Amino acid sequence: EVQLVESGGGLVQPGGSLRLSCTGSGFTFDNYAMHWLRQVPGEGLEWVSGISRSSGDIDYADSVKGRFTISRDDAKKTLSLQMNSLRAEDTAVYYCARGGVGSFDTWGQGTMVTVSS
Amino acid sequence: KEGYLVDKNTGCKYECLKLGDNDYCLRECKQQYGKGAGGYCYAFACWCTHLYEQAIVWPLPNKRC
Amino acid sequence: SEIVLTQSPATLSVSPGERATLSCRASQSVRSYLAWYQQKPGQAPRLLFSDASNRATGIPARFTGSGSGTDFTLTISSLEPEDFAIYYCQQYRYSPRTFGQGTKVEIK
Repeated sequence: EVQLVESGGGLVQPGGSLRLSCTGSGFTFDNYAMHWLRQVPGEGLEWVSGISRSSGDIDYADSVKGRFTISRDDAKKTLSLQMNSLRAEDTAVYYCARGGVGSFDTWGQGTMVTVSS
Repeated sequence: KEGYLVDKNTGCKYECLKLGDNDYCLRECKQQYGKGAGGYCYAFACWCTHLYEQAIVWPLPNKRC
Repeated sequence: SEIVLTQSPATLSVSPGERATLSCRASQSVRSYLAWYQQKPGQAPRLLFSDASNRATGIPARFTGSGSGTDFTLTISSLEPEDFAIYYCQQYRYSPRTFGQGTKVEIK
């Protein structure tokens, strides 16, 4: 079955950095756009960043532009998100998700990211 | 002719990130249908334009995504 | 200015076997570019429908999505216990892509 597994989450202080990784199994990873979304515990969903097949098209939510960098390694079937200059409001569960051409059709279980002093 | 770009093997549309003018869709559409094709990002899918009338676009008759 | 999705009611108290009707209203037309997600307690979101009415794989027949333009609904014909969850709509006609605040479907 199509599965996504996030890693790299944890606790950092404001200004800190984390690198999230997502590994996909059970589908042809390089045939899909891949995304990061996040959810503050008890709250709603927010799209964070996404990358097309071939890394040909890349975008970020306005609130993370200039701070986050997304990349993929198709050979490894991995997606990465380098998150620099982290802020308190970046605290959330981060999900990797497979793109469903507008929607997000498969979600990982998520990894908690806490930014606190 | 116009239509969604389609993966001839999987039957899937090609997803894009930046709505509207989109060089990814442009180049993918040209790569598939030829140098005369246009293309842009619509509802986060690549929509090709200026295709020859016989061009096969989404969806594929044989293969569902 | 981004698309606002208003989901009502915020909470829907219903009994098993009963029928649930969830509403998603968009601040302006999103044509048919609307998805629905279910999020059960202690789990990640799960896609139910895309393009307003297109069933994702493994979604039971008792679930149906409908609507276009600005008014969408998710209908569950006969609630099973596992159907008690939060449900989100999400538009993708425009950027940024936006979600509704969710409707919690809970026991009566």
